[PDB]
Amino acid sequence: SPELRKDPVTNRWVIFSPRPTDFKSKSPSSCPFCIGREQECAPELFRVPDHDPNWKLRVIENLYPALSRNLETQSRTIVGFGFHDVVIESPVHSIQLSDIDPVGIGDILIAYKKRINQIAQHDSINYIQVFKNQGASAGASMSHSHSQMMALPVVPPTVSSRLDGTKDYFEETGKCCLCEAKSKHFVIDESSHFVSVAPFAATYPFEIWIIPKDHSSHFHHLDDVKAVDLGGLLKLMLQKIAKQLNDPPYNYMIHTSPLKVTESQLPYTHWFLQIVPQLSGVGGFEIGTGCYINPVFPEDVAKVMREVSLT
Amino acid sequence: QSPELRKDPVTNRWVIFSPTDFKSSCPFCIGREQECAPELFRVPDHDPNWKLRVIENLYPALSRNLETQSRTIVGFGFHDVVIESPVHSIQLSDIDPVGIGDILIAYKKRINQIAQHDSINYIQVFKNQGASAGASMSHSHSQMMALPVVPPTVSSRLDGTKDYFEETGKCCLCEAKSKHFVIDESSHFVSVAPFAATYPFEIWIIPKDHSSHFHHLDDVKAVDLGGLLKLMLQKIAKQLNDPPYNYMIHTSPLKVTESQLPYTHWFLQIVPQLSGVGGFEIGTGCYINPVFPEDVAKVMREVSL
Ligand SMILES: *P(=O)(O)OC[C@H]1O[C@@H](n2cnc3c(N)ncnc32)[C@H](O)[C@@H]1O
Ligand SMILES: *P(=O)(O)OC[C@H]1O[C@@H](n2cnc3c(N)ncnc32)[C@H](O)[C@@H]1O
Ligand SMILES: [Zn+2]
Ligand SMILES: [Zn+2]
Ligand SMILES: [Zn+2]
Ligand SMILES: [Zn+2]
Repeated sequence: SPELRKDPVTNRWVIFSPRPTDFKSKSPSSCPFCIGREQECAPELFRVPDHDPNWKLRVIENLYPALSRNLETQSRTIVGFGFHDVVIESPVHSIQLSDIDPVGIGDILIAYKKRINQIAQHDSINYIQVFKNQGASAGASMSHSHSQMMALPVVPPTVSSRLDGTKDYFEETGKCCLCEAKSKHFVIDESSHFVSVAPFAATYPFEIWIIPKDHSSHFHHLDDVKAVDLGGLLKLMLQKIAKQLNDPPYNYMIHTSPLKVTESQLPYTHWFLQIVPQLSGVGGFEIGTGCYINPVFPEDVAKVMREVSLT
Repeated sequence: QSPELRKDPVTNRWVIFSPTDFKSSCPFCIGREQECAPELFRVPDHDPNWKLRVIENLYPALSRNLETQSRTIVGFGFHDVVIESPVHSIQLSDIDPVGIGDILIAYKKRINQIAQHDSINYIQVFKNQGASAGASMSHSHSQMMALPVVPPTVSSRLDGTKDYFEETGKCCLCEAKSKHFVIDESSHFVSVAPFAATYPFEIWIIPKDHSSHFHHLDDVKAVDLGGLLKLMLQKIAKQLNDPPYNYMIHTSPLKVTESQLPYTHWFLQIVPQLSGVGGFEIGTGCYINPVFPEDVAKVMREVSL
């Protein structure tokens, strides 16, 4: 039977309206991002290893940026100042992120952190969205493995909503709701520093959140040990998704603190990584209301995903 | 042109603008009624020769059987289907303004039935046309979903329009002619490309009178709206090569307070389906719109039918 559920992190109701194990995907050899072709890319910010011609990753400016870094002094309407960068995740054209080894994924995570720390030097930036698209229908335009970073001059709606809901919950219980993840959501897998779950009031079917076990407000406070540990758990979730759902397109999104987060917000602000496989679309109900309809309960997603074997 | 962020009290969120070239028998058929979930009413009333029918959805997202039961709440609600034509190949926009009016008056009838239930707080009337816009059936139809809660866009709209009214003493949709980019105008309605439109070629149809509730619509305004809706849908079809689309009626919460009425003003939103989203939108709840509403209005004002 259908149910509405709410969670402080989304701060909204979702409708659950249902077999879970019957859910499946319904979806060049070179390119400018390939090693050797660097002059065909927008300006480089840095690579790993540093200035090594034999690079493992590169962070570059987006050639078609959504926001303009040249509008900084200019700052109903505000100017479209921001940063839009691309993280090229492999020198090799055909390797997908989930095929990269945990240490290599750790290096990407650490590169997000290095770049965030660079952007955080600009007072005009209020939030940085790190995200990945895999698959045309999940918004990828390039087949080569990569992810993107968009730095914004405003705190966007999800972040505002999250701050509001987590604050209300903290005032109500004295607790950070993500510190309570193992009792509040449905655990899937656990690594040394992170736990993956099917979110109690998940927006999307087979949505998974990977959540630091320690209270951590900022993604970019990640260290190298946590990075490789997170890399391994991210890899695992992506490979279980790819097996269970027949390699669907997907997106992942890092949800982190605003750059000007206040001391008072710290106790209930806890970063996490959201993975959303693309399984279904929306129509007029969701557009009209901002309420989603999820056909699979998280109880059931967790059961399924815990039983996934990769051998 | 140069990117820009824009906000509107109605959405109460920033959108990033970052830029004429933009482009895209069954069980509901007259003679197949026993094959549907229970009929609620039809038009003409009890006429075997129906022009529209309002039925229960066969696969409802919320359960009408959970009313007595009501971080979790029971999935009580009403999920209904409005069948807009007895004829299988007719699209909504092909219907004459009066017939579209009838459909709008039927939405009104059904809202007033639903509003008799204290457990309902908001009713979303919406249409999907085309598989990729969420349609599962090609016969012309729209839907209504009655909810036990006020959903996020409605809460956001109430907040944003409240803020604006507190700062200006004005209802922002009452000023639509000076705030938004006018496309067409009827006797009681105006259609605009919204200043801070979420989606490329989004169009709002706004009542010119300050009207808080859709369902206070009368017969004259229904036919007037019908003709303007038809005009926008036909212009969209022609300019954008008949894309799939959605429309959504934005209206007041059923338990709206007196103090909310001065800045609460219903409207109808039309979204041609032209593009999709990626991790930026999912992560932030901020959209990126490739066409300024200035350019949309200019293109749309020139469409010849
Ligand atoms: P994914 O498909 O999520 O995003 C790809 C982004 O890469 C940008 N882009 C395309 N081509 C180039 C070059 N040559 N250099 C730098 N950036 C590039 C697109 O604008 C996408 O946003
Ligand atoms: P559109 O494609 O937006 O939505 C169609 C809705 O109609 C419901 N439905 C399908 N078939 C039937 C019957 N035989 N009776 C009543 N309702 C029906 C689908 O569940 C869609 O919600
Ligand atoms: Zn390549
Ligand atoms: Zn915490
Ligand atoms: Zn039919
Ligand atoms: Zn008004």
